[PDB]
Amino acid sequence: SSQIRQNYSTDVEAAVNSLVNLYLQASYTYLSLGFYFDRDDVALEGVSHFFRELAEEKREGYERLLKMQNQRGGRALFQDIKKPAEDEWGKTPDAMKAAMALEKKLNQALLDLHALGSARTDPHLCDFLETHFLDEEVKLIKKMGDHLTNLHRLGGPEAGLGEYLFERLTLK
Amino acid sequence: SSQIRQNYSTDVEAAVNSLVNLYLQASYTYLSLGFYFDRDDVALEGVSHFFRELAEEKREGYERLLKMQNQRGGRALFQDIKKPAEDEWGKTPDAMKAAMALEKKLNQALLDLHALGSARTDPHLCDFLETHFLDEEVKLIKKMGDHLTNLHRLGGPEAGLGEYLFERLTLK
Amino acid sequence: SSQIRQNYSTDVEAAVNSLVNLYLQASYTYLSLGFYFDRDDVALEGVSHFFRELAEEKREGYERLLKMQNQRGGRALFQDIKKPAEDEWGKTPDAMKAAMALEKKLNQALLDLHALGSARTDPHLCDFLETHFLDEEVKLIKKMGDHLTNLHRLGGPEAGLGEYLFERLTLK
Amino acid sequence: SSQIRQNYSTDVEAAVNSLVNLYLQASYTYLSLGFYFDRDDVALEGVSHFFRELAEEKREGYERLLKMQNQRGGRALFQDIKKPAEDEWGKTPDAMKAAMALEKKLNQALLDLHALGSARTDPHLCDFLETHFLDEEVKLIKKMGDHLTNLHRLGGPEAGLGEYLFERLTLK
Repeated sequence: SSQIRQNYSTDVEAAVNSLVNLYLQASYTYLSLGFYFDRDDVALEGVSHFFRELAEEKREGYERLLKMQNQRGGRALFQDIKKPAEDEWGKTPDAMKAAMALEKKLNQALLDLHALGSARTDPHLCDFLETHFLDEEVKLIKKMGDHLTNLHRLGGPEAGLGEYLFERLTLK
Repeated sequence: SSQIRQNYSTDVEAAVNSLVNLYLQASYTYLSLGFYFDRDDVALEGVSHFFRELAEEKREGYERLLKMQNQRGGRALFQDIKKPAEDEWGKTPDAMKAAMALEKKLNQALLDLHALGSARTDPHLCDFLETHFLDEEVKLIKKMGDHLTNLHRLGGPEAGLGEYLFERLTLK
Repeated sequence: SSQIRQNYSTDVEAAVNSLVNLYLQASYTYLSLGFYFDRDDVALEGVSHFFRELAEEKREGYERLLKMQNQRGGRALFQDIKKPAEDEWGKTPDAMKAAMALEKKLNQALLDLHALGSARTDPHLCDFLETHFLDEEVKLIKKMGDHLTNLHRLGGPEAGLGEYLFERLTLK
Repeated sequence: SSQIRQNYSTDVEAAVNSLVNLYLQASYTYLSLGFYFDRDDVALEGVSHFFRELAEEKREGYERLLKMQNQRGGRALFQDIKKPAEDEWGKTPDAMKAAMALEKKLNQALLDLHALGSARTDPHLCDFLETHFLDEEVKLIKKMGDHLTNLHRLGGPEAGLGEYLFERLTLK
């Protein structure tokens, strides 16, 4: 089919399309989180801005995945981007838990894709995910673990005060 | 009658004078809030500065309305600027509620004036309110909703602590 | 209900959620187009870049609609972003024609939302769409009509030499 | 024997020498292409420049491989650089096909060497090829596929007009 396609299996192409849809779902979930934390009755500009940046980073994710899909002579196959798991994300700890669960799911899908690249003997896929993704998600899951631990120390009956101090002093 | 006055009804002129008096009452209410929060027994330089800026923004409001009133060949019919509703504004949440109620009243008077401009077929009034006022009030009522939500999560038995964290970390 | 929400009907909120989903589908369709024109067997860097710009401008669109949805005390409700209607976009005229059809649909949904804002007497919605969207679409549908007229003018016994010169000299 | 040599098999050393000879043949083929497209009866200075830059990039390639061969305590063994496959490269599509086939052969030799490095458990070889070669060849085979697709759209009876417009507007 493609003239440039070399050592790029149908499984890796399909798993890259599946991962693109997953980064689109994640970017859309971080869009939903990012605008939920900007609701007037949620009002956490730093938590909004944090997920607005994660929506951008997951977009740089699907865009660089699609750039690689094209560089490998794969076809970008676009499935429906399913709606985010919640329309109301609860408090900042609950949303940061959902964000971590999502990012650990993306990191799982990357690790599954890297395992598939290793099984299909695709060095360029392995390099590309190692270069742009596996360290990005590990740094970001660490960052959200730092956030979750701070949000947990800021828990208790004082959680409203703690949620505010988290947003004002950790989130820019 | 005025030589420049075109398509500018007596109702729109009178409702612009009524709205000018409302923005004057609003600046005067934000003057009262701004200096109430600078009282030694209230002592919130950031809440004071917030309402001091709103007194200025409502003053640009009545000044823009008076600029437009004169640009349309209307007459600026001034009236008593009635005293602000409270002599003492209570706590920062209570004051921010009175402020958001005042901006929702001003936004109602803009929306009523825009409905009157639509009924009297006055495009320039509609443009002027849309350009200079309706977005300013919607942004500001959003900003006050954000403040009220933060002041609400900062409520409970720690309310004195939360009230001053709100001031230093939001209003700076 | 929201504390800040004033003069913002459930119909306008729902039509803004519908238009957000439509601007999301539009950005995702421009993602499909943008990465389709970067396929090795399509290879039109300026047509890919043109639809990457439209994906970015439709992303500014749904993000700005969501910022407004929040500023009005509306709740952003997120639906599935339906798959982008094609994975194979034909030649540049076929794609530019699908893009202009999408943008005339998206401008229709804006004009319908503005008609709904006019019917619900919502000046701030009218202002917001007029300021940020109705001129965005008219400039962009004009630009795509200009592109389609040039692509049709460049239609011929090859089509592909004209299509290359379109990408090289208009989209550059 | 080398004092620094660690975890660097005789197969990987010999396959790095074989790959150096392929990058030397590739530079020599891009020298032949580069000077053929500057030939007076060919006269495509942008196509000549494109193959000169590829002769340089494949030289940066064998020089990196030789620097790495030395860093690993391997011995650079130099074989004859076989003559490049044609004296006459034909039209720009024919030459770009010979180039894209040559980069697919060079990328195959990288992938074979990476498979050998993985089989010999050589992480530094894998890192080195991933860092400096596998992405360079994938980007370059993509770039040549983009060139070929433009050169095919610029094909048909128009032929020489398309060959000129390719060189003038893609290879500026």
